[PDB]
Amino acid sequence: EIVLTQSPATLSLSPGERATLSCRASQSVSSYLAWYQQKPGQAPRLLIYDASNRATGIPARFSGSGSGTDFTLTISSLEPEDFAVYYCQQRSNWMFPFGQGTKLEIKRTVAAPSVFIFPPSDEQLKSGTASVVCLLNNFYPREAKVQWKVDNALQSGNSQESVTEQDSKDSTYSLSSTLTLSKADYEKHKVYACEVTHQGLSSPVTKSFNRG
Amino acid sequence: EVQLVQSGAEVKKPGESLKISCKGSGYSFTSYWIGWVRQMPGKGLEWMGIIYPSDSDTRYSPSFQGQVTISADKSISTAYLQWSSLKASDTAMYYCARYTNWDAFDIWGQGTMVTVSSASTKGPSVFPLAPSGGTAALGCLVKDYFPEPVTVSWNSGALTSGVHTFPAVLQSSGLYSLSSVVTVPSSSLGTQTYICNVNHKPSNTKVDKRVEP
Amino acid sequence: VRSLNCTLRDSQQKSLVMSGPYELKALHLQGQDMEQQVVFSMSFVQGEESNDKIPVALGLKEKNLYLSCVLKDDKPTLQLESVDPKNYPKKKMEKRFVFNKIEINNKLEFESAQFPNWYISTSQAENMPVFLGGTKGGQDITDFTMQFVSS
Repeated sequence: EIVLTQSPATLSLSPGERATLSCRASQSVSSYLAWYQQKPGQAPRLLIYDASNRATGIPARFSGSGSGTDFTLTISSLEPEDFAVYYCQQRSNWMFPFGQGTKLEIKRTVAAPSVFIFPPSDEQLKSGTASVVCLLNNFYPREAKVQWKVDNALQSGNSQESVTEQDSKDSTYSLSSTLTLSKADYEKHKVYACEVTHQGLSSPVTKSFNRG
Repeated sequence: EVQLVQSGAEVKKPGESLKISCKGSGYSFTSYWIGWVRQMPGKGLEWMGIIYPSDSDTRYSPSFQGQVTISADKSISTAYLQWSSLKASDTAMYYCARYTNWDAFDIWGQGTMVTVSSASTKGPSVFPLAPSGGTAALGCLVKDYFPEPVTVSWNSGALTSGVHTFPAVLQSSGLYSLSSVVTVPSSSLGTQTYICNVNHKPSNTKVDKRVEP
Repeated sequence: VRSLNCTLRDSQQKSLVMSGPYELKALHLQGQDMEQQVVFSMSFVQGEESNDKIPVALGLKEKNLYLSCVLKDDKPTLQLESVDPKNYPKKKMEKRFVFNKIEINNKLEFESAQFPNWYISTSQAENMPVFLGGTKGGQDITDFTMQFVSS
């Protein structure tokens, strides 16, 4: 039935700052609009009901306003627990559409990652596989390019990355990139290198090792 | 305290039937509508359907009509969501929530994770990420396990500062893999013993791996 | 307490349906689509009673949901309210649930007992909410007919 459009997709701000989130309905309906907060790893919870009423136990810094099709959620001064995903919802007869959500992320000063490379263990090699792990630790912003080089040749398709959620104490991210090779392919080459490009580094940084 | 408590995480194979539950407490369950909401990994919330427990009056979203069955046993304050034939695309967190005359879901269940995959259960293989500035990094690679989750602690939970346990990544094989790392003073490598404790409840596997330089 | 199962239609023969879980809407239904209409359990409750004014409560049949009148945004408003099934229906219903069923010619009006001269109303337009209106005889419709349903 109706569509709810939220903006921005990601709102980056610091604790102490004012946040304004938007939700726009494709059509105007008579049902009451609600806002939900979903903290990382937790279930959603009701924040605001009928566009401007705080749900039970919701702090005063949260307020809501709007009418017709345009709705707004405001946090007067952000607290670290407020960095979460926010969704709007408004019933359309018997259908219940949700907005696509807005992620509220902590903006902090730029921090270059500490880069470490780990060769495969001899125990893993014995089983016929070699996993080479590259660690990018405590960096900000989240955007980072990690390129694998084996004997100075660029690799593609043979690696996978994983990124942590923003740290609760220092607001940085950490990232792992794992290159997987067979034991035979691993022993055919000598130099294994992980090259990192990030805003905090003046030039890309490489961590490498010579097999054995 | 008003609350909704859901049944535990499920791991199934495509084609299998499944029924998950949502138990109400601290209020008259019979008197409020209960909704079901799906959240696929990394995606937003999608309403599936709603039921009035008093007379089991049920309404479904057109995207879920005929694909799932919502039911309720008001005698034990429980609402259910069931599939006769699971798909791999049904892999999602499912929430139940109480709907009120304020047109809002005021109380939510904790969620039930449903993982649908043709893979069978398997404990991880744990390998060291050996330590090679004043700071050194070390860790454990927890590879080829199924299903989620694994927990990783360091030195039986006594080492927590500087620990990062990455979210698992599903490999092409249908098995998961992750690393858990910790940064420590490089001067402590000769003094301190570092052991990662890996627990995989689905396979009752518990591995303590000593990571040496 | 004595109760009767029934349906209501406004004077333009619009039927009442559940719009969502806590609101009703009025629309022209005929044939098989009439099965969508809401069935009420009308209870005969305690209250000031006159010859053409009878106090009633309007619950949804087999549901612990009742129509009630409350101030919302400083305005008398009609809502559907959840109640504890152990305690309802009862003869001594709280005033927010009481309506004075009034006979007007061959029709019925339902005045809020809490808010004098506020009535259960429908709009002339299709698919609009049932609401509480402070006018009777304007564009908004305040008169209905009642159809009896089997026990």
